[PDB]
Amino acid sequence: VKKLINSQISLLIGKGLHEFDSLRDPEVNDFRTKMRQFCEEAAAHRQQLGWVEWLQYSFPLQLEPNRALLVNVKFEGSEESFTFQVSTKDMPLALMACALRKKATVFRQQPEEYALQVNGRHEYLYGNYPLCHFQYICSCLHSGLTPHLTMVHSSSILAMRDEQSNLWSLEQPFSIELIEGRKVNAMKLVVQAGLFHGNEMLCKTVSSSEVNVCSEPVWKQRLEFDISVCDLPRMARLCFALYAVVDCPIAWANLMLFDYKDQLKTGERCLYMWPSVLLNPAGTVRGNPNTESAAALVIYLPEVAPVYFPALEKILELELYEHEKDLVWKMRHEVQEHFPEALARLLLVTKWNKHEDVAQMLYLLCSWPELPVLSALELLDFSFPDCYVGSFAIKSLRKLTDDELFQYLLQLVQVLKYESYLDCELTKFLLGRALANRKIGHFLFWHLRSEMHVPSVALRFGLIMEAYCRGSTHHMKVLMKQGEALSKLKALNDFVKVSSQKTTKPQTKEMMHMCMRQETYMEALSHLQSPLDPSTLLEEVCVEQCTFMDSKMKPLWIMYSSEEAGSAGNVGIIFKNGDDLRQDMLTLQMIQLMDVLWKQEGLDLRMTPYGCLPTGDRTGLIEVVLHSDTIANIQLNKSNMAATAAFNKDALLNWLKSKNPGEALDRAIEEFTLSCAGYCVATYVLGIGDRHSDNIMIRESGQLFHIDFGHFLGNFRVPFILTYDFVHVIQQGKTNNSEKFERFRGYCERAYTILRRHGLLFLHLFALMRAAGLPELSCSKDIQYLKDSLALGKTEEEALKHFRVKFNEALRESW
Ligand SMILES: Cc1ccccc1-n1c(Cn2nc(C#CCO)c3c(N)ncnc32)nc2cccc(C)c2c1=O
Repeated sequence: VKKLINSQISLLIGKGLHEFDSLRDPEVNDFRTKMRQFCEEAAAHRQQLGWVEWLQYSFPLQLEPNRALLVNVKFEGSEESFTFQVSTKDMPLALMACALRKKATVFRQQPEEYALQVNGRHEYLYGNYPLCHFQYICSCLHSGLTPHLTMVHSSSILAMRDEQSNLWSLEQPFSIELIEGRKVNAMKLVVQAGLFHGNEMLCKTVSSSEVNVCSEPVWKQRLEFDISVCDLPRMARLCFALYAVVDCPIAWANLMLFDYKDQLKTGERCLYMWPSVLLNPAGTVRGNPNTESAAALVIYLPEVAPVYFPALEKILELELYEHEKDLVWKMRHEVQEHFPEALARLLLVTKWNKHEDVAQMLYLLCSWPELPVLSALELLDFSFPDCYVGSFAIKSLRKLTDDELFQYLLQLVQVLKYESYLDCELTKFLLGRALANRKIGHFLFWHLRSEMHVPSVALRFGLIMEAYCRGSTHHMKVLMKQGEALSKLKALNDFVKVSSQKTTKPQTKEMMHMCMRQETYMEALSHLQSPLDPSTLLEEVCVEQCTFMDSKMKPLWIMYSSEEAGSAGNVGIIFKNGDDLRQDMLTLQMIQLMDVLWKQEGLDLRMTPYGCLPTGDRTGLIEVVLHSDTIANIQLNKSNMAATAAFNKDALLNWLKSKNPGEALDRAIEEFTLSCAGYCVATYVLGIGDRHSDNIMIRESGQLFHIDFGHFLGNFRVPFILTYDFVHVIQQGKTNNSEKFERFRGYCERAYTILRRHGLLFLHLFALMRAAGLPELSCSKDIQYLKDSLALGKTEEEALKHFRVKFNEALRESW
C-alpha cells in the first residue's frame, strides 16, 4: 500500500520518485527524510483536532475585510427547509437556535453542536461573527439572493475528519583553478568569475585569459580572489560566466563555496552550465539537469587543511553616501535600541566581506526585537542572503494571519528560488502553514505543481510537493482528481485546435461534446473541487453548455451545475493552453489586494476579483464571470435588441437599462461608476496598457472589469484613461452632469490615496516577484514604474496635485 501512495505522488507531482534516488545525493536524501518526518507529525496533530478545529483546518472561514434578511435553512438528513427572517447582525448561533426551534415544532421535539454549510460548497458559517461579515451572506445581500444553508451536526463533521486519516585561521586570498570546458560556439572565449553575497560583490571579478573559440577548452590556471578565505560569509556564492569575443554570452553557472553542512567546498567540481539570454548572482546555485547537452566547467576548490563555518556561540562571542553609511554602522546599537525598524538599512551597510563586522552585525541581529510583517516581507528580498537574517524574517512572519499568508503566497513561493539550500526555514514555514490550513495547502501545491516543467526548480518544487503529500494522503487524492481533470481538458483542447482548423465552429462544438460525452471524460471532468477555489465544487459538467473561443489559443469554456447547490452551483471555468498565465495571475492578485486595502478603509469599489490560476506548462484556468459581456460586443449595437440606439454612445447605457428596469437602473449606474474608478486607478497605478473595448467587460449589475492582461508596468509611461462611453454612463446619459462626474473623480481620488499609503507593501511585494522571471518584471526600471505611479516620493498634498493633472489630462483626451 505504501507503493500505491508512492506512485500516486509521482503521478501527482509530475516527477517520478525514482529520480530522487537516482541522484544519490545526501542533501536531497536529508531534505526528504526530515521533511517527511515533519509533515507526518503535522498530519498526526491534525487527526486529533477537535471538530470546530477541523472545520478551521478544512474549511477556513471566509470573511469580509440592523437589517432583515431571508435565509433558507435545512438539516442534512431531510429535504424539508424553513425560510427564517433574521437580522444581518445576528451570529450564526442565533440562526441555529431557530432552525432547532422549528425542527422541534414540526418533528415533535443544542445549537453549539452545529455548523452551517453553504449549500453545494465547501464552506461553513461559524464563529463569533455577525452574518453580514461572512462573505457569502454579504455577497447574497448585494445580489438580493436568499442565503441557503444546511445545519450540519458535529458527529457529521467528525465523520469527515475520520475519513481523511493517513574558521578564522585561514587568511590567504581565496582562489580556484579553472581547469576546462565542453561546449558550443563561433572569436575567442573567456570565463568571468565573481564572488557575490546577494547582489553586492565581495571584491572584483577576476576574469580569464582569452582562448580560441574551440569546443573542449582547457585552462589549468589559478584564479585568485581579492578576499581572505577566513572572510567569506556563510552564504558566499561563487559565480561564473562563459562568453566569446574578438561581447557575446553562452553560459552561466553558480555555486555556494560552503555546502549545506557548513563545510567549505573542496576540491574539484564539474559545473553543468545554463544557457544565456554577463554575471548572474541571482541565478540558481544547482547545476543544469540536462547533463548530456550542457556546457561543463570543471574547477578546483582547494583543501585549506575539513573546514566548517563557526557555530553561532563562537560568532556571539566575537540610497546613501559613503560617510552616511559609516554613521549608521557606528550608531548600530542605537539603531537597535531606538529604530529597530531600520534593520534592512543597517544590514545593507554592514561589510559582508569582513568577518568581524559580520560577527558584530549578527550579535545585534540575535537580540533584535521582532518586526512588523511589512518589514519582514522586505527582509526576504535577495539583498538579504544571510540565513540568520532569513531565520529572523520567518520568525517575524510567523504572526501572519492565514488571510494575509494567502494574500502573499505567490510571492513567498517565488522567493524559494533564491534559497541556497533545499532544507530551509521558508520551506518548513510554508509546509507547516500549508499542513495546518487546507486552503493554503491547495494553493501552495498548485504554485509548485505549475512550475514543474521548469528545470531550475523541478527538483526543489518536486521535493516539497512530495513532503506535503506525506503529510496529507486524503488531500493528495483530492488533488489527483484535479490533475486528471486538467489532463482531460488538455486532451480536449488539442482536439479542438486540430479540428477547428478544418471545420466550422458549429461542427467542432458538436465534436467537442461527443468527445466530452465519453464515460472517461464525464468521470474525469466531474465531481471535483475547483483548482481556482477549493470551496467551489465542480459537480456535473453541462456538456450542452460548453464551447470554445474560436480564436487564437482556442480556450475552452466549461460550465457545471449542482442540484444541491442550485443557482450558486452554476459556475464555469475557462481552460487556456498555449499562453503564459503568470502575468495575468499576478495582475489579478494585485487588483484583489487593492480591493482588500480599499475595503479596509470602508471604500467598496465593487471590484470583480475572479480566480486566475496557472496549473502547468502554459496552462491554467480562469474563473468564469457569468452574466457579463464585452463593451465591444455591446458596442456592436445590433438591431432587434433592447439596447438598439439612435446613437452608438447610447448602446452601453441602453444595455444597462435593459438589464435593469425601473428603480434598479440607478444602482447599476452606481456599481458601474464605483468599479469604473477602481479599474481606472488599478490599471493606471499598475501601468496596464492596451485596454480597449474587447478586453473590458460589464456584468449585468453594471459592474465593469478587465480581462486579457499581458502588458504591465508600462511594457507596451501609461496615461490615466477615461473612455467617453464610460464618462457617458457615469453621467446618467447626460452631456453634462458634473455632480455625478465629480463624485467619480472623488472615488478615483480616495482609491489612489489609499494605495499610496500601502505603497511600500506593493514595492516589497514586487521586489519578491522579481524571482519569477516574468519578462515584464526584470529590473529596477520596472519597480520604478510603481514608485512613479504611486508618486511615493512626494507628499500627499503633492501627489494628489500630480494625480489631478493626469486625471484632467485624461478628461481632455476623452473626445
Ligand atoms: C463570455 C464572453 C463574452 C464576450 C466576449 C468573450 C467572452 N469569452 C471570454 C471573455 N472572458 N475572458 C475572461 C478572462 C480572463 C483572463 O484574462 C473571462 C472571465 N473570467 N469570465 C467570463 N468571461 C471572460 N473568454 C472565453 C474563454 C474561453 C472560451 C470562450 C467561448 C470565451 C468567451 O466567449
